Amino acid sequence: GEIIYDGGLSSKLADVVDKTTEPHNADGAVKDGRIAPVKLDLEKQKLDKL
Amino acid sequence: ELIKVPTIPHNLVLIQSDNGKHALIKEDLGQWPVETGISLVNQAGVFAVQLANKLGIDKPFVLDAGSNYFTDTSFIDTRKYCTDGLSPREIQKALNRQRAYYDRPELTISENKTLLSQSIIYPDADGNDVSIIFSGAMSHAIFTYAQSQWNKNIIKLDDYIREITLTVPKQ
Amino acid sequence: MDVLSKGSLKELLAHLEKTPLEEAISYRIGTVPYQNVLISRNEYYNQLYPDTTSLIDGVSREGQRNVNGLIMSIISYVVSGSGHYIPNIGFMLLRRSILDILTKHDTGLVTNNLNYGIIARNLTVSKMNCEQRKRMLICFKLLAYKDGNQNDYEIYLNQNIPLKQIAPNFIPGDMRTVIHNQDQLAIVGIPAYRLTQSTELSIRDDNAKSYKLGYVDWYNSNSFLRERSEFNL
Amino acid sequence: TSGSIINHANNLNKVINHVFADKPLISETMLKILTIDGTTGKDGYRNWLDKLVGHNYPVYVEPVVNIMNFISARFVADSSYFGYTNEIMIMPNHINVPVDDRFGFRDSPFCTSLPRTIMGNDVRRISYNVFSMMEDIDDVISEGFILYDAYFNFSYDIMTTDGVTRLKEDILIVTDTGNDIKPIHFYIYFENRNDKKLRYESKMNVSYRLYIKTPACLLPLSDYMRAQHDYVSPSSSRVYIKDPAVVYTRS
Amino acid sequence: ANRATSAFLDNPHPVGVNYVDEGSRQFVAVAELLASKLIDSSRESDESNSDVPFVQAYSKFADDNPRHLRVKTGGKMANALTNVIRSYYSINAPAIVPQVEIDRLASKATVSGDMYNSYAIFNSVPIVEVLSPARTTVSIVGSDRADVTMLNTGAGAANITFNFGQIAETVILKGSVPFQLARLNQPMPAARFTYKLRPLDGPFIVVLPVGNPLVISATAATRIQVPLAFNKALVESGFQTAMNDGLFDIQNVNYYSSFDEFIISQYHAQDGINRVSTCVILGLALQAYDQMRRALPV
Amino acid sequence: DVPFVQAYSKFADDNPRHLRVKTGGKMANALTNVIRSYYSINAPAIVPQVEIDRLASKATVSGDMYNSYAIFNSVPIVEVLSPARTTVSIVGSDRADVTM
Amino acid sequence: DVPFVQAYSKFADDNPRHLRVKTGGKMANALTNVIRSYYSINAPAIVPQV
Amino acid sequence: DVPFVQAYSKFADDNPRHLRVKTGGKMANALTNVIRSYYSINAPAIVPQV
Amino acid sequence: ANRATSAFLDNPHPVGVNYVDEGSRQFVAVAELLASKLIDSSRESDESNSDVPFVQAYSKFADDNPRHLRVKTGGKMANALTNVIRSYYSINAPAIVPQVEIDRLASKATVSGDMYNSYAIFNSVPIVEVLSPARTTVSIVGSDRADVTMLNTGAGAANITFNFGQIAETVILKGSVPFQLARLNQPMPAARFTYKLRPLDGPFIVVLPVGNPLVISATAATRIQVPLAFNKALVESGFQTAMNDGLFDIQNVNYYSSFDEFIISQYHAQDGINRVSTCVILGLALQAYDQMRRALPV
Repeated sequence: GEIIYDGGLSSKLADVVDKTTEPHNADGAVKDGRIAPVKLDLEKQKLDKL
Repeated sequence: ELIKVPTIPHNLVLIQSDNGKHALIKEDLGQWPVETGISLVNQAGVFAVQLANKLGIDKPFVLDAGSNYFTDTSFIDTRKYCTDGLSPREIQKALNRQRAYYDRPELTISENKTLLSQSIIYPDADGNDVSIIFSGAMSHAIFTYAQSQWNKNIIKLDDYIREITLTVPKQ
Repeated sequence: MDVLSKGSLKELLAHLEKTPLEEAISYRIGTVPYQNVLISRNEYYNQLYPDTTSLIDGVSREGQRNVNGLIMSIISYVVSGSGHYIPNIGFMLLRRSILDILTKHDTGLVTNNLNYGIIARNLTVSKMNCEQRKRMLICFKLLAYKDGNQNDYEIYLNQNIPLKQIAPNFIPGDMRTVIHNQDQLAIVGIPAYRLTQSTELSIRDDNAKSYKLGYVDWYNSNSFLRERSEFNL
Repeated sequence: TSGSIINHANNLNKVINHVFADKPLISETMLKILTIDGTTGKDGYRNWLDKLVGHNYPVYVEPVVNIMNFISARFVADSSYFGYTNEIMIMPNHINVPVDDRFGFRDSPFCTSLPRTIMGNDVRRISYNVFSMMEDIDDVISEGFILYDAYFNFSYDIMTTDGVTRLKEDILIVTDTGNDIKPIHFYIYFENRNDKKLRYESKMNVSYRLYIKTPACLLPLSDYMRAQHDYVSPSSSRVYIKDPAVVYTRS
Repeated sequence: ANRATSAFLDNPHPVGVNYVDEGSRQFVAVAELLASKLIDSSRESDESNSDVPFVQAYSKFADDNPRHLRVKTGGKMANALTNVIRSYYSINAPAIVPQVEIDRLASKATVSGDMYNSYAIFNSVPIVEVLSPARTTVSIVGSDRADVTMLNTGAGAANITFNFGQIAETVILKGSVPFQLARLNQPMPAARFTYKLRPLDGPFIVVLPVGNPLVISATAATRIQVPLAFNKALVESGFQTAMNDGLFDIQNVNYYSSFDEFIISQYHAQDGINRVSTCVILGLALQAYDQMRRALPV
Repeated sequence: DVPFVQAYSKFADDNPRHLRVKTGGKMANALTNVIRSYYSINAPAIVPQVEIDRLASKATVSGDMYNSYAIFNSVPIVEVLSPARTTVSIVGSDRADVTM
Repeated sequence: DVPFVQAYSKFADDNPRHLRVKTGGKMANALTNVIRSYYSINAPAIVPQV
Repeated sequence: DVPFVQAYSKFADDNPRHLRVKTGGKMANALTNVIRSYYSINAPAIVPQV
Repeated sequence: ANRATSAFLDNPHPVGVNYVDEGSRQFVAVAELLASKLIDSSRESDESNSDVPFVQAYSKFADDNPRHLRVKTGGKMANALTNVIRSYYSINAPAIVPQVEIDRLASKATVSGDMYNSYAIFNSVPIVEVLSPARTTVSIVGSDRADVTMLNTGAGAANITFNFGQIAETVILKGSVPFQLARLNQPMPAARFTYKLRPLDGPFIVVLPVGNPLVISATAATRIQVPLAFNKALVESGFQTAMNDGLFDIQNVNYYSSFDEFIISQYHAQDGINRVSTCVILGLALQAYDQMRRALPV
């Protein structure tokens, strides 16, 4: 017989990144107008620039 | 100087299904990105100026849509039919397609005449021309408010002279 | 800690299916409930703080040997996290799941004589929050529908108007009701960051606070320690 | 305080850089007065703006300022006209929610109002910040929730044919840093009820659905009389004078 | 002394206490809006010789497509609307409709659900008490226009005390012959045909001469806050239909000729303000009932 | 709320505000005082003619007051003359009952 | 009215409307219900923890 | 006056004229006569069926 | 029978009928706003070492730059505000400031003239009448807290009727010893220390046993619509300053201990609603008077 329903394109609720991500603000449907998080070089084991 | 706007900036569009069962009227005023975490009022100020330029109300203006009309062929009908806004013929075409889907008879002559005469221009007591057209709600509200604001600075010549008589030197 | 973490009716019912009755019964001798006591709360007051002990505290208490005691022990585990000391129940009964006790006749337990008003009073329903009360009403409905006492459960709800507003919207024996249920039953969850390591005045509030603060640590480390003993069984 | 002085100094420089960029806001006549002592135009304006902070000088409100405040007020008040909303709802497909059936859309993503109660229980509301930091997001999505405390930009396309109404992208993205909502774009189709293929695809190939309040720009064709509006144009007898001065030069 | 009181003010029965929440109020407003569209589509179908306008309106109202060889009752909305009217009238009437059904039906259209935006004028005249001496006889007839017939059989003139309550705003008194009326501790004026009075001012004294009976006609106006969609003509028609269809008949309830009498009597009872708030929701429900029942006679 | 804002702005000549009571503006004041003048000759005529003319320019309607008719139900019993030894009582306006 | 709109939106999670009564939103209902619960043990105490 | 003219023409089957009285046409006469016939069985049925 | 009544409720004098228009209400609102900034500018000036914040505030208020060797009265605004307070108190006080002057001062700030947006709670106890039998002594003392001392020297128990009016929303009755109280024609309950009553319910009957006297302490709460800027602490201070400055001294007026007694007394008069509207405008003017006079003592 004629095929009425044979699978199809399936929507996914969420995607999951398999790579480690740097901290970030929202850049999707919600866009954050504030400055991106500031990355500071702290907790240095050996002395430098002092 | 003053700008004479010839046409009313309606923003209406007509979307209808292929079978004609469903039809809708949508007012397209654009899409404006909004950022969270900061004040919305300050962002709305930037978009207000851009919106005003789109509607053509940023600079002082007076509407000049009085002459945009035509007269029907019938001898009884002496009304002036406005050409601004969404065309009543577009709604009539959309409505007839809807009736075709439901197998209802098409719009009669009496019903057609009432629909085709919805958009009109008529004079008022003060000599101004009033245009009744199909247009978006926010487009109508913003455009008419800007009209009242610019009209505050439009005065008769004799009123202007009386305000500047004391500064005119004798020589 | 696991039972208090469930936030939906279908999660809670699933947990009760896999949990034996042994986990709802404590082997610690505990203390007799309904006792007016003075406790020390030095973060707030220099003097001793009056309070009363109850079965729905987080600490195990002595329980009666009747069927009423076993049902009260089950409900206390659901609403408070700990059971009561009922000794020598039986190996066969303790192996059965909690849901089997509540919803199945093969267990060999008779619960037709239970009075829902008396059980609620013994559990201090007046001191229970909305989430705890909804969990208790779930256990009552399961027991009522097993015994053919559906009418008694409805009449009991009519007498207690505040309990009627928060009654769970599920009919035992119907899978559709469980699927579409939208109740929130999570006593303990991942805390909002605003929560601090501070004591609370009441016995119930402090014990509930202890479960909340220790949930994050339990969530990360429970799987490995459970597996370290589960394998090679 | 040092924080106030540092904040003021940085903000003052940012404003000055922006006003002098492109076509300067202030005219060359003012710059001549400010530069008469040898200072630069940027420096002279920065000092004068600094003294003006806290002024009690009355400023007459102009017609263009009134117009902008009106459009700004409507932008905040009526957000659906301009493509953003304050609340969105993510719900599983097996949960039935009331929707706007006026337009005949298949699986309409528009609700007349976001429901207060579903199946006799109030719908949970989570702020966007809390949802971003949630690590138990998998348990939450099973029940359904409302996202608020943020502005959600959305777009939609209305297709004349029939098809499965869906979103362009996945609803959410999970990262080790946080959770976020992907850009929203609805593909909306009109519905033919007696179509078994599309009915089955909607229920089985779609698991979660995203709902927003129905945009106020949409209007059914039956209510075309609500689009009638009045515009008044001044009389055509009026003549406008470009030079209204009332005197001539003697010679 | 003899005391006479209006009949419709005697023994108001308690009103129901269910379906007064925000969601329930939205349901009644949605039902009123949808019922108005049902009766507009019925007229349009008759004038257009096509059943398409009615089918669309009934499907939204009843949640099912109209079908021949079926009763066309009105669906689940009709049952919910009928049951909430029963609950509002009496506290003894059971509440049958679950809150889930109410909430689902309230989502059909967007309404404010606020029942205190506007006001309405109600014309029932409250005569709480009329105190008369021994020799005189006083009879009170009527609710919309109250006629008080007084006759003096004693030797001299008598003083009749009139109490109109404190809720009514304005009371207008007209007599068959000119009569004397003044407030407590106020001089008595010359005889006039008509008086305009504020019930809040206080008890009023009428001098009754010995000669002939005097009939005083009383009219009153009372302001009650109602939703903007309130229409007194539709509400009064719905009230009579509700009584005829027998959904007001329960044990231990008073009966009234009009919705005006019902709402005024509850106002003058204890906790009148809270009672009137419930009666307003019943009035809007009765307005929806009248429109839907006239569109679909069952 | 755009339809209500536009309608109130035309009626009241001012934009509605959230924290201010919507009173109707100048049109409400003019209508209230004009109603007062019609009832009694003793009431003053406060509203100027300029305000009335300006408010009349907001819409285009003829001021004709005689193009239709209405039916009023009051019963005008001017006098009832009765002989001696008879009693006549007139009660009511919409429906007049005469007991003799 | 711009300062009031921001304050109401934060308190009530919805913009003020001219044709809708200003009630304070869900925060007002929750504040009212907890006040009832504090007074007496016989009060319903129906506000959810979420 | 166009909308009133078209409505009157439909009702009266005649174009309005400034120097003629607007009685209402044949429909007005027929409607008056049927009203008379309904009230009493003695009233004649003047209006023909055509 | 003996009748006892509260002293502050007796004979309220007529209030003024001027300066109640929209332009006059704006002037009072402007005066309160600009006077508040005057009191705040004084604190900010002291925190720093510059008189600039005060100079700006005084210049706006007084339309004149402050100068040394001058009293700093407050300008025309201070004079106009003083005269309108006199006019509000009594209908006998003349209306001096012209409407043109009021309008000119109202244009200094853009504020709404609405005076009924918010509400406030007033705690004066309106004991209208206490009716007692022949052999009983009844004494009423106090306004904020009313203590009624009753002693029965008769053979049997006596019934005493309490009438609290119809304006107060709640009345709390506390007794020295537990007592019995019930509504008219109602059974008496068991003896209780405290009672919560709604005065609209009706007159109440208290059983007075033979023996030691029974003292009942009454506290009331009435809500009155006021502007949002209303502050009870500032209004009461201005009322005392107004009486001390001798601008309430007019022939044939009644004097009160506080503004709260003044407003409750007017509410219980004949045209209570209309009288209270004028008094609320007087309250805001007094609030502006207090702030202005504390910054500029003359």
